[PDB]
Amino acid sequence: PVVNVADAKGTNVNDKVTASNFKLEKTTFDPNQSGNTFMAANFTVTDKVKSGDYFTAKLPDSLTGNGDVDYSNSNNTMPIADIKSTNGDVVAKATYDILTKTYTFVFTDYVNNKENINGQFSLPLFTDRAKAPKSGTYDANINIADEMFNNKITYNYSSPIAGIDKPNGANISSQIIGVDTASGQNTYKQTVFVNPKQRVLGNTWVYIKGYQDKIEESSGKVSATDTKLRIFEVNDTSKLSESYYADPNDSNLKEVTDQFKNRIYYEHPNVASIKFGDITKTYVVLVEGHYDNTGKNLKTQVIQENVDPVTNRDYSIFGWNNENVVRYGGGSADGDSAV
Amino acid sequence: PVVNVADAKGTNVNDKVTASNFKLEKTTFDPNQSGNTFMAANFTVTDKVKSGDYFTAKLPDSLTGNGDVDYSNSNNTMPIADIKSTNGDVVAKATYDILTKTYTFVFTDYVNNKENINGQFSLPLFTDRAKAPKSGTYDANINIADEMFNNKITYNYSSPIAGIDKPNGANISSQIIGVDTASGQNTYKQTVFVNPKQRVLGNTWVYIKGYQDKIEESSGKVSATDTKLRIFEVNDTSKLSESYYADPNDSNLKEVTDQFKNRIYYEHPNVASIKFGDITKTYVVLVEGHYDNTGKNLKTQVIQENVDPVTNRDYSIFGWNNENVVRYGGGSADGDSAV
Ligand SMILES: [Mg+2]
Ligand SMILES: [Mg+2]
Ligand SMILES: [Mg+2]
Ligand SMILES: [Mg+2]
Repeated sequence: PVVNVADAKGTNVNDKVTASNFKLEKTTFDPNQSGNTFMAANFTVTDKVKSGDYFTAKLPDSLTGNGDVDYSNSNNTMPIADIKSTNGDVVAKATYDILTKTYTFVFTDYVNNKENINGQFSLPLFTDRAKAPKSGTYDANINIADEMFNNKITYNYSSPIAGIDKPNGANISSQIIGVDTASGQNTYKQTVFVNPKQRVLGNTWVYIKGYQDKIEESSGKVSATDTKLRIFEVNDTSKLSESYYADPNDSNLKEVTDQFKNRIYYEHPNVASIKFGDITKTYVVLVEGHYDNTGKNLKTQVIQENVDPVTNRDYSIFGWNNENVVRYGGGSADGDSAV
Repeated sequence: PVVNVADAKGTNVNDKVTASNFKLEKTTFDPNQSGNTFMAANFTVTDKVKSGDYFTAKLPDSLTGNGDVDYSNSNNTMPIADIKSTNGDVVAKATYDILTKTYTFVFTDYVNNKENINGQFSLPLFTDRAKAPKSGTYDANINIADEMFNNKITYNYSSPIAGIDKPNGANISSQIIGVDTASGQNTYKQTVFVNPKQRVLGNTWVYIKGYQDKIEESSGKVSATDTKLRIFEVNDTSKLSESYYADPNDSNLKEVTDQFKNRIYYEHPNVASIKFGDITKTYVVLVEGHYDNTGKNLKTQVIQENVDPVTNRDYSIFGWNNENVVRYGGGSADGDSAV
């Protein structure tokens, strides 16, 4: 069904581009607390190039260019600030391919009959919650125009394992690891860890709220129509990530969603209630919800409540907050050509 | 020397654009603690327009589109995310004029033979530290395509008047109210309030550091060549702004910079030392410095130290931190046309 694709286009000119003066803002941070970094580099075009010629930058397993901003509803492509000339003309158009973690800078006409083309650029960088699942240090070697710039980044993820300091106190945690702020659909992906302490909890209930204290302060929309939940039993809690990334097809997870057919209730506005009952294992709840158009930050709160299995007393409750900005500067407009 | 200018261009088409569904993220915040807001609106083109036609948005006295990001070294013009089509083509180019607090959206060719052009856009909004000097509520009425959208914003500026809780304890405050992250010059504007408590301080010294604890953690560059200081005596401290905006030509300020010819020392790396001596009035120090290219956040720390005028004892010292991000995604490149 056709032939080669290797982005042939106006041909790759990484062989005519030299990156230098590579800098990283910081090499240690906590992605669970808005922690992220930045990169900057200089680049000079060593030979004559044309409009349509392009050079690239590739990210290693440990990094992503989009972070918690989901672009799956945008062809899995992330728009990037272009490199501009003093006049303001675009010297090159920038785009980030989520799948190949590759940045593509395509030169415009400005490059036609020009020499000594020299400049610089900086880009935001984040953790790859899926490939850097645990806290620790990773190689973060970056490739710019077929040149390597070695780095080492340390991720100190705030631990997902948290709760009341009591032998069998309530304990739950969460993190919104995906927010679509560009497509217009306004979706978000959130991972919830119920009982990551692996304690024995009686008559436990979990609440996933689309707000924290004031419903009007959050854009979150949690309802039977706006929210989709999938529940999994964790076999080995220590194999559970600290970045909250959780693949529904993970072998360490046993999906028990069906068993919860009638254990999920939408009793109160913007609140999904889950009846877990007596449990001893850790559970993962994969949330796929939406937020409104008020532009308010997406604020969520997960609560876990329970009593002692044996005495049905010794009540305990624990809560965890989440908050992601939904802001997406710019605008969108579309019209139809006249008949 | 010529004629009219009123941005004639491809003519103003505000008369063919209707804004609606106006929303403000929040109406109350603290600009001294990263407090700012956002606006969003829908817009439809009511008549046929061409490439080059443009509509505008005007901000009231209480707001600015740039905030603490200085654009004076960029023709006092602020680049703004364009309005894109599904295809990704630019429906309109956006630009913000700092001077006239006006946003100009210029339609491209995409608009030529099109109808039902409909869309939306959102923009960051900040306080006008100069026109909303004091904490309180102001009218924040915004004009979009010759249509008004009334608002009321309340600014709770963290008070500049702070220091040791002692009849004559050290007391100082500051705020970086201007950072140039686009031109390449890397300048910053910081206002310092020395003794805003109007206490009587003996043998007082003030230190303006371009870092906080670790010199390597900040991009700040404070030195005889990188820093320029102007010192003013405050006549009525209550007339002093809470947003830290301080015009050197303000009537409430008496410049005593010359008198400090030999009272300013650069003894320690990244630290400017000022010998005030015995003082009772409040002083304003206008700082014009630079930061390096490490991309590190601009972190500063101002310290005030003193003893009791009468006993030359009862030592006191107070410090104040500042921190602004220097990050400016994107890139710059320039070449020369070949001979
Ligand atoms: Mg190369
Ligand atoms: Mg257990
Ligand atoms: Mg109009
Ligand atoms: Mg006094």
